Amino acid sequence: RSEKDSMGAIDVPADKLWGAQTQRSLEHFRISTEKMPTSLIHALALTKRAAAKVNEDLGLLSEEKASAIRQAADEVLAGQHDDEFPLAIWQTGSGTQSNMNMNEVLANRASELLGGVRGMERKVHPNDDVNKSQSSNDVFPTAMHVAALLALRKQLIPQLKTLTQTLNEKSRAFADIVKIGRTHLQDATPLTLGQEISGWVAMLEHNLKHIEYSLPHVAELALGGTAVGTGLNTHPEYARRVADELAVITCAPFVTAPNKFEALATCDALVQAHGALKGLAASLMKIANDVRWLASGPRCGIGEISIPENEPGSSIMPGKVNPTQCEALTMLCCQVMGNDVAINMGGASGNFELNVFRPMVIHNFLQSVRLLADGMESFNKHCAVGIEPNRERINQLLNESLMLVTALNTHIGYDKAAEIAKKAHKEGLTLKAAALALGYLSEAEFDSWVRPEQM
Amino acid sequence: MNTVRSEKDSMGAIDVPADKLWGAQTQRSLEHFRISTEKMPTSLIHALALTKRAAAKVNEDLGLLSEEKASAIRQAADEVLAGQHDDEFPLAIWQTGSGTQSNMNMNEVLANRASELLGGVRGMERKVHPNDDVNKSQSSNDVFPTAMHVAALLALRKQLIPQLKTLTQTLNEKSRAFADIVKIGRTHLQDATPLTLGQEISGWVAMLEHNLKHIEYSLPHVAELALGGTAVGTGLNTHPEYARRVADELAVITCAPFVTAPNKFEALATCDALVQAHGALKGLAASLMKIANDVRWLASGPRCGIGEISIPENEPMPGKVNPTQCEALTMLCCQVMGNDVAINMGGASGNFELNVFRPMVIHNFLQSVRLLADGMESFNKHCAVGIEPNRERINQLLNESLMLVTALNTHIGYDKAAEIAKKAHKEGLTLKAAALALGYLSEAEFDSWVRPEQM
Amino acid sequence: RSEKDSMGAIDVPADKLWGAQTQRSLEHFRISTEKMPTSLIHALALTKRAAAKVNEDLGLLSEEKASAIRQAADEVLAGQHDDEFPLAIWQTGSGTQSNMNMNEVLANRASELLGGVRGMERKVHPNDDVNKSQSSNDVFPTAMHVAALLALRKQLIPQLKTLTQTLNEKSRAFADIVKIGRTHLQDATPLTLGQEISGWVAMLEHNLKHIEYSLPHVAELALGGTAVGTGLNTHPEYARRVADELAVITCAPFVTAPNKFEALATCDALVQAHGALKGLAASLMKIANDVRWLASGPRCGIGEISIPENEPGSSIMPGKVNPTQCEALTMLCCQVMGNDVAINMGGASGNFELNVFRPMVIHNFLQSVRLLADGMESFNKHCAVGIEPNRERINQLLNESLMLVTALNTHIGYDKAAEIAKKAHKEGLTLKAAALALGYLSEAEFDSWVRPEQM
Amino acid sequence: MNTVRSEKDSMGAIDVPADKLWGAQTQRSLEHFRISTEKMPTSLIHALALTKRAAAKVNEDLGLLSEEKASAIRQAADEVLAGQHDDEFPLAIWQTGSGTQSNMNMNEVLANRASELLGGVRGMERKVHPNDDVNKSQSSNDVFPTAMHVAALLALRKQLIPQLKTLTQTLNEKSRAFADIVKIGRTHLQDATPLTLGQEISGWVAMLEHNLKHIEYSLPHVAELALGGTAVGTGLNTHPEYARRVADELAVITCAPFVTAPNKFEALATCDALVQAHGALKGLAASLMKIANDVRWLASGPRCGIGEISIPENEPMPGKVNPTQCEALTMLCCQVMGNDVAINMGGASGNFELNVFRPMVIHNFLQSVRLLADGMESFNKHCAVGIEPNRERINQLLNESLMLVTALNTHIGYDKAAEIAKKAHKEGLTLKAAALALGYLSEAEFDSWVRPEQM
Ligand SMILES: O=C(O)c1cc(C(=O)O)c(C(=O)O)cc1C(=O)O
Ligand SMILES: O=C(O)c1cc(C(=O)O)c(C(=O)O)cc1C(=O)O
Ligand SMILES: O=C(O)c1cc(C(=O)O)c(C(=O)O)cc1C(=O)O
Ligand SMILES: O=C(O)c1cc(C(=O)O)c(C(=O)O)cc1C(=O)O
Repeated sequence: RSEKDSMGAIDVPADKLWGAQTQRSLEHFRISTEKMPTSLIHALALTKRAAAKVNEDLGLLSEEKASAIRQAADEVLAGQHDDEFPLAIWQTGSGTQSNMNMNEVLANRASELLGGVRGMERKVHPNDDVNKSQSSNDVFPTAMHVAALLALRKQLIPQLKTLTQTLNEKSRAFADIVKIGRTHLQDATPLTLGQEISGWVAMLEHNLKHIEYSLPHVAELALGGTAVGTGLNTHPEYARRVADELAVITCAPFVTAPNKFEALATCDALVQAHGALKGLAASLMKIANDVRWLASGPRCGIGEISIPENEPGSSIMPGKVNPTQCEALTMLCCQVMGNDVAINMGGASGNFELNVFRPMVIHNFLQSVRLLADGMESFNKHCAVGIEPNRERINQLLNESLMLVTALNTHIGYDKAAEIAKKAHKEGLTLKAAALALGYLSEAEFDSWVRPEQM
Repeated sequence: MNTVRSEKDSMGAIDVPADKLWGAQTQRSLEHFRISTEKMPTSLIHALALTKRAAAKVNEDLGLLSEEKASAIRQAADEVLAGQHDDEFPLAIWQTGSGTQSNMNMNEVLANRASELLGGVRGMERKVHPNDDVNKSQSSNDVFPTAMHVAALLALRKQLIPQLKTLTQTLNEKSRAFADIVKIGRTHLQDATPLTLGQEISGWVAMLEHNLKHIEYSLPHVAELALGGTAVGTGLNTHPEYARRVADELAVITCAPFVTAPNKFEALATCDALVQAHGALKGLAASLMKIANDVRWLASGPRCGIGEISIPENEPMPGKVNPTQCEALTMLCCQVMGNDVAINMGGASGNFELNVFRPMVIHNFLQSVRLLADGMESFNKHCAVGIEPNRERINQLLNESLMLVTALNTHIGYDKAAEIAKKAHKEGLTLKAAALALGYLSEAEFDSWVRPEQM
Repeated sequence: RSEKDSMGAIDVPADKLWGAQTQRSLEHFRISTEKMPTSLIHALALTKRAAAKVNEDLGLLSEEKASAIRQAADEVLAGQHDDEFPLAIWQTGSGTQSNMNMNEVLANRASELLGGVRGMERKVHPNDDVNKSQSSNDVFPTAMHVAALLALRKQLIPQLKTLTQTLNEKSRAFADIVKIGRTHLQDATPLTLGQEISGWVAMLEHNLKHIEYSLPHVAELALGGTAVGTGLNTHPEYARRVADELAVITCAPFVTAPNKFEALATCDALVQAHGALKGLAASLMKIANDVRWLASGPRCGIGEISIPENEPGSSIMPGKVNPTQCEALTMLCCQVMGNDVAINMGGASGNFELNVFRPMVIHNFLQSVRLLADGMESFNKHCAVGIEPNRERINQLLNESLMLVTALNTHIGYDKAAEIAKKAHKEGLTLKAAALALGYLSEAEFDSWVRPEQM
Repeated sequence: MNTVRSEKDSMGAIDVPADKLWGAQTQRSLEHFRISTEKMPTSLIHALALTKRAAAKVNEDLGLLSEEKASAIRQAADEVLAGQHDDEFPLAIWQTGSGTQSNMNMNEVLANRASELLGGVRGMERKVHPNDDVNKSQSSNDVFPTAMHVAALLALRKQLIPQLKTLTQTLNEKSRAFADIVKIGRTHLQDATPLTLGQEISGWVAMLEHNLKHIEYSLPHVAELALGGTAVGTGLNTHPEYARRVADELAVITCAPFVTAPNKFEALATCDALVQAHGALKGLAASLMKIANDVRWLASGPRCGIGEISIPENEPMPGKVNPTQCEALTMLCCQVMGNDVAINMGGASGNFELNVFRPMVIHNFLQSVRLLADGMESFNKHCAVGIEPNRERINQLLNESLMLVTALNTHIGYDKAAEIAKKAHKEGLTLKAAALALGYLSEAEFDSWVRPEQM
């Protein structure tokens, strides 16, 4: 088919709904393989849908066109036009290409929906109709916040709660299992496995509130700011109304940004929101490491806990259960850390009225959310729910450490108690064996004094 | 002073300069960790002293310390706080990851000094003891983390925040003052639709206001103190009311809302509160970077740049005024960005019951606070308060741009307006010149029609 | 179809060539959307091909099977089986899943090629045949280096040279155009546009040698190290031979790693090689920024150069040419910076005999190469080749700056010359206008003294 | 000293402490940039002095400076180098991005001191002048970059490299010593096939050897000096032989292969050489992090960890030996990682003819060199030289593992061997116990067949 724009005409694949501007970009921005993610495409479609409704309400668009555009939008949301967005993330910094991609796809489809044809003889026009009362400048940032807030609310937060609930049950289930504490990787005083796990729980609980604190700023929308933030060429009620419409159809508390200049010139809300995410990544990294070290073995590591074997193993090598879910989680955590740096440089690089590092910022942000959400779900289902204590190993280690000598101090002078600890350590004996051989006490009184369950 | 004093510890005797208040352990660390030049920050030292001062008071209250010994330790700490012993802490940041060595440094200095205060002498025949008295009811494991938060919270509340509010106020005043000044907008570095200088500056204001909220949201997690958790978090070897009492004392003497950490395992095993708080700081750094850049580009020139504004020339090519304050600010913003990565790595590396990357983490965190607070204070007083518009240059730019043709649309139609824009662009003429050459309107009409103030 | 392994049987989609282990992973590692990139799949196929050949040579594999496997491998290289590798990057840290994915696909296809069927009744066995004399431990790292070295040699380096050649021609073409230099964004002494561009050229030339210095370490292969690096269960000549085979079929100087322990336990070669890449990213970022700032305008920026308008523009807004290729390049540069951090954390996180952060490291590495290579190509073709000087603007600015007063010093006292500079600056006049009004000289002698083309 | 001295510059007169050698400009910077506590590194100060010393000699050689004045400046610099004026440089790192203020600091100190050396007095009636004499034939723009490379190259060659070679030698000796000690391998933290301790350590050796080469490859770019490029790189206002001559002088007095930069525009506009050199350093940091971690995990215990090796206990829970040197090393490795990001951001931010992020960049670079050099020196002398194997623990681990069953295959077949492994694993028995319980072999046969030394 032959589609055209100001620069003239250009042939586009007949079976496609996109136009000339999308085709040119497809030839000018052939960089790597990353394209806009589905969540962003949906957010962009939702933004066009709400814009169509409000424009209709203000009498700027005919009902016939308004409804057709919204219908084409719903088809995108339904997953009917995934193959219609071939543009790379590495395009113009404002995301203008992707805005045009949606305008053309929506206009062409909306034409067909009105008994028309796709292309040059279309009834609905991409710029004049679909992009009415908008600008690439304020539409893309809006799409970014819609996608981000929805991903955080719908995917990340629920998965975070679920994982916490599981670990919380585990904490309670193992509340009485006393184990040897470790600081600097060295044997220290005892604590219960339940207490150790409760530490992971509190970490996740704290992260949740931190992530929630970032939502309000992300809920602010640029729509209405127009080209530079002044709102020139828009109805005074447009910005507030469109924010309302979007809130209504997504069930999220979106609001119009109090300052459009800040909304257009920066990616601050995302730079901040992502800070909470890298915070979550550091916490998960620690939890994952504890799990895999505690399950290390089966014979030459710590082996205090056991996790489910998900992958098939060698017949001649029973016991080697690699903590794959832990390896997948730690890897994605490193990724979030890196994504943060990319976002920071982009967020700090805005100039004057517009920050033009947007596609890259949203690409990294959405990926982090995806990684963290799916990562917690997988870790939860394929590992966390199955954490079980190797009670024997736990006790063996507890009764093998010299750390329990403390209980004896209250019943025998610091030096005498420490005296048996020196012998046990030196001779390679256990505290009891050394205590009995040194004749400092009897088995009966020893056992009654060294009460690990009493801290 | 060449004269030494023989001090001793569990490992034996070692020589310490006679004129110094530290002991055996501090001397060993000093000789074992000769790494680089970074030592503990003055703020951290003072926080450690405040912690010991509070621990003493409460130990006295619980009758664990003799009133005389307690008051002595308390008085010695106050001298540290008054800046009388800044030279008594020579340990490098690069020491044991728990900060144990610096805890001992404070214990030894406080003991040797309290001894003298009790009519005693410093050294191995001191009246007050480092471990038995000064470190009573505490652990290196829970003391350092506590000092970290005390220092962090106070620096944020007393240094960072006040400076942020001040810069914000200044920019807000500038915003109101230049509200009527219309200038050319710039998107993608290209000329764009007009906006007032006041509106552009209001964007910086909103950025700073948003940053304040984010910083405020990170405070309650930092206010949580680990004191009471002892070695592994269980609180073994501590009076049940200690944690709460010591946290209350701290709150009282600092006037900061400190509270004991609900979960001590999370407090000892991680630096999560700081990883998250620093996330807000790197956010402020990204915003500051953008503001500083806008300021220097807008003041670039004097003849071959943008030159829309003028900034105070603070140092000794006639009109060549380098934006030095802007250069210091952008440089420190990059530092905060790198500091975030160092903090993230340390935060994600906790193992079991204790995170041993603490000195490095607090070192980077407190540096970022100093950099941001002082940077904003400097930028504000040496640049921000004196920003002035170059009204003539601004107006010259507006009248030379092709972006004002939009005002002609309603009078002569879009087609003729676009023709004028094209002519002016192709022939290197101003909009008025092109309009007149074509004869589409009179100069009087142009002057009455194109009013940039109605953008 | 029903495929099975040690854990039992599992149904796999009939029209697919993968087996049970791939199907289980597909259900256990449902994280995000990133899969192994084509270049890595090819490298893995090439590794299996070379392994099959050598195994045949050493008499470990029958000619019938050896040749069939190599044939199945060539089909993968031919792009016939892209849809056969559905595994996510976020899998087991050693890349075992992906190794099994290739073994199963290759075994199944190799069976069909031998008149057999795919599945349980296959003639060629994934583990026993395709993975003969190998381990997931030494195969994945080998695939990583093959993919990395080939991407650097075949894609990155050629694009780097091409871009340099173009800029080099430009430097030469503009060798005589004198322009105003800028330091701190302020007007400074003059230099030619050719000189400024030659700076970009030297930057690229230096980067090339830096990238070349990293190749030798990347050329070292782990194959032969087997499970822990000892080479247990392998023929002594295996490692060297397979390295040779791989060198032969790829035409790259691959060699067997001198130390297999270093090869297995770390990702050091990549951490180092990537360091050169982030170095290249910082250089490109600077070059891209200079281009877009120099082309800023058309009327209110610098506008010293003009670049090609690739995207269609508004009829009523001629002149607004957004530097899109520059925006795409700067965005991907920020990405490489972030990718480096992720790679660093992964490369630093190895434990004992094996680094298990591999899939994430190679994912980031290959993406950086792709971004940089395609980024330079696009920047070159759609921008660099079209850089043209706006000679008029350049001269206007040159004859408008006060910087030329220096030429007068040699003909008139420092103070007198500076005297006219003060007037020009203060009155807003040009150096000549001020010089003539101040009566310090005549137009003739002025023009003969102020020779900008003589530096 | 309360007494002041009146010094003056183009901006006027200002009071300087009478007891100090600096001047008016240094005093203004001191009062305008009160930011944080970081000042120029001693190494950088000395490099700046070396640069001025060389500039003087060559200026004398070209008859641009009077022999008397030249020798005086030269003698004053030597005092700085001898450490006699460390207190004369109070300027913060956070100053003008070109490092102009610190250049002036050295000019003023050198002038005031050279004056006295000529029988003159310091102050506004000095015999030697800061700008006219000490800064002769130079520019702040080309002097600071030069000082940066002098400092960088010397620190790498005299501090970093020697320490690296020393640690490598030590580890190599340990490798040869423990060559016969067979231990259990670990992949994914799980027990794996055996390897000798010497082989595991040889991996650390090869890592360090590879790092040395990478570091060496980055040196020639750092050896390139910008001196001669002047303000914008053209070399305007300089004797044609200056650049080469001054570079030769520097080379002679330092014995380092310094050479003038072939392209001065690349030298002034970027910090590329340092961005690249630091890339090799972050690589060494990742390797060191892995080695330090291996060491601390391998020494973990004494009863509930791995405990395969023992390290020197350097400071004053009997056998509880914290791996403090390991903790300092890992902490500083995270610092180098963050420093790389700060350096990258500054390196990527050059604008036109000059990069004004220099102080921050050199600050981070020299800190990384200090950290790595001192860290390796400390780790080597306080840990590495004393690493000893716990032969009994090692052997206990081997005999308790299921990984040795492989040796039975050739004698009793794979099926029976796997059965023994399964039995032992399910019932918590050693391989010998399971083998004997089944009656598949005699204890004598087990002892003769399973020889871990033949792994
Ligand atoms: O990226 C573009 O080319 C662009 C697109 C639009 C739009 O979609 O309408 C607008 C606008 O009219 O607001 C402005 C710009 C711009 O350059 O700033
Ligand atoms: O670094 C130390 O050596 C240390 C010191 C103390 C202390 O404060 O005395 C304690 C404690 O009893 O809480 C714990 C440790 C430890 O190693 O975990
Ligand atoms: O990841 C695995 O499950 C794995 C796979 C293989 C293999 O492909 O053969 C081997 C090997 O025999 O070398 C070892 C391991 C391991 O755990 O280290
Ligand atoms: O920072 C400065 O003020 C400065 C100082 C000098 C100098 O060394 O005197 C020069 C020079 O002539 O090379 C350039 C500059 C500049 O602003 O670009």
